[PDB]
Order: sequence, then C-alpha cells, then structure tokens
Amino acid sequence: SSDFCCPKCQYQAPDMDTLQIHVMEFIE
Ligand SMILES: [Zn+2]
Repeated sequence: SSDFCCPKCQYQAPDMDTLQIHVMEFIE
C-alpha cells in the first residue's frame, strides 16, 4: 500500500505523518 489506513476508520492517508495528524495520537 502506498498509503496508511486508519485502524479506526476506512480513511487512508497518503503519508504516515498525515495519518498521525488524522488520528492525533490515541487512547492506547
Ligand atoms: Zn481515524
């Protein structure tokens, strides 16, 4: 995969930093 999918959503981010901004850390 040329993307990083959010394990909480069906949303996939083109970059891992973008995904990190999407999730904005976790409760885990
Ligand atoms: Zn998410």
